[PDB]
Amino acid sequence: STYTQTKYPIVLAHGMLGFDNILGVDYWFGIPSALRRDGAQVYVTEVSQLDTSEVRGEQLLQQVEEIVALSGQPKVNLIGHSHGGPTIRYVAAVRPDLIASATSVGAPHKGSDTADFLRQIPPGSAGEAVLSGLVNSLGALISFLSSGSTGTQNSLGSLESLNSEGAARFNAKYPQGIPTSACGEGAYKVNGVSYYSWSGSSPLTNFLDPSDAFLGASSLTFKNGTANDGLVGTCSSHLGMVIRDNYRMNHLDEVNQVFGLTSLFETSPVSVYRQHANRLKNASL
Ligand SMILES: *[P@@](=O)(CCCCCCCC)OC[C@@H](COC(=O)NCCCCCCCC)OC(=O)NCCCCCCCC
Ligand SMILES: [Ca+2]
Repeated sequence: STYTQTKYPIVLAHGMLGFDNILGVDYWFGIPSALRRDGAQVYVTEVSQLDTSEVRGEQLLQQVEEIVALSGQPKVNLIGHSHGGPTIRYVAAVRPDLIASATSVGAPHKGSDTADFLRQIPPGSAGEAVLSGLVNSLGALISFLSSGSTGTQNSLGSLESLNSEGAARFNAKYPQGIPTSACGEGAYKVNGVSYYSWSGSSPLTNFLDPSDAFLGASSLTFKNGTANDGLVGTCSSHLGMVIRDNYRMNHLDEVNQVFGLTSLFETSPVSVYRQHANRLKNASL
């Protein structure tokens, strides 16, 4: 069909400790295939696993400029998951002429309580040195298995961009589509760029999924019934037009992980992306 055929190409931007494809396994499990099936031009980008939103954004910018100046398409439709959120926002804020839309999926725009929890580790301590060194090792491994290089790994920069303080510093510099209120919506269209967002509210969805143990445990860093996906709060995930911030999905189900094991009492995450590509096509993007 033509159901997902957008005028401008769909560009997928991964989150922290993310990748494009590792030996056949997609980060966006069954999403590029399902989008391409009904007409969408999909480009899966690879950005630095662990670094600041600005560095990651600058890398994505170069790739977006390469996609525009090669495919002969003026603008592109950006879709970012988790850290992919503030990363696509950098690109949309500095170069709005090249972006038709910026959609965030489970993105901690106003911070992650899990990242805020990690601030308990004293700066410059032994614990910081070993936590950063270890996460840097994991990012280095993900980069090698995906691209063939260690890359430059800066987990302290990821965590700073993902905590409430650093996210607020980033939001001050690039305010486009960010809600002025704590949990409302942001401006739908700023500088020719349409802003959208969605997320999930259920840390536990499928007991067969190994990641549900991690996401359920990490959800406990969110106190006072703050609705979250295990790592990101619903209110924090708001950007522009909120489709739904309450899907029965955890942080990984948002990208149809692990291996498509999601809630059966909810519609497929794949279908959400397909409906979104259609919404963008109907918005003449
Ligand atoms: P987002 O960018 C930012 C969310 C808020 C951040 C919390 C700061 C916490 C450090 O999220 C996208 C990421 C989620 O990654 C994680 O926090 N998970 C770390 C689990 C790791 C550690 C223990 C193993 C130790 C050796 O989504 C992903 O990184 N990617 C998924 C892997 C998918 C492949 C699945 C198949 C696995 C066989
Ligand atoms: Ca899952």
